[PDB]
Amino acid sequence: DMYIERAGDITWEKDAEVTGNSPRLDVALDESGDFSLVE
Amino acid sequence: GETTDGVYRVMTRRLLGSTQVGVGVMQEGVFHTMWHVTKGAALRSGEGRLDPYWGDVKQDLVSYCGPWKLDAAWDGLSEVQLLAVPPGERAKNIQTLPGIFKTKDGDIGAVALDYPAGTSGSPILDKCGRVIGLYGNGVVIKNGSYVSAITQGKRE
Ligand SMILES: O=C(c1csc([C@H]2CCCNC2)n1)N1CC[C@H](c2cccnc2)C1
Repeated sequence: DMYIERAGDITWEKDAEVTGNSPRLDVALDESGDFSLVE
Repeated sequence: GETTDGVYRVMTRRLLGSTQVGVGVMQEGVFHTMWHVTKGAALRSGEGRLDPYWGDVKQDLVSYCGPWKLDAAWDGLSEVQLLAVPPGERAKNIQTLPGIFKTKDGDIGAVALDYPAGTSGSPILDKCGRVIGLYGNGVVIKNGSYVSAITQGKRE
């Protein structure tokens, strides 16, 4: 069996670590929920 | 049992000791997580039982105790926060500007943040702390980095 355990509140926190680029990718979504890259 | 609002870790004892398989969001008495984490299986909360209510493999989403409740969405302009709950590590807010997943059925926001498989289910939040989607279903791009969609369900 699987079980759940609390990890924290859902709150916006100012002065957080800002990282990660913003790409525009042409993708596809299959019947099985898998995301594919279209080229 | 424990139904207090917030972010939760999804664990198991089927393998070596305790192992984090994913993350979920409790909201309005409904546990929202990604399908690939639980595969539809029931959960235990303290001495309680979380039995599935709605789930969909194409969307990769599953809600326990009730219907999907999270209904906010990225405005296509603002920066957002992945409240990422990593395995073995404490919850951590990471701010970023999401990109786009151009599909034949519409655009979807996407966070370019690489985290271990057990982080799947972690919420993406807007400036008001409103849940705009879950992290954990995406793709691997040309340079090898991982780009996950902002997966959001439908409120009924
Ligand atoms: O998006 C992920 C994922 C999240 S973090 C993660 C790993 C991958 C290696 C580096 N980053 C950590 N993998 N899935 C794709 C395969 C899998 C699935 C299968 C069927 C349907 N939906 C999803 C989960």
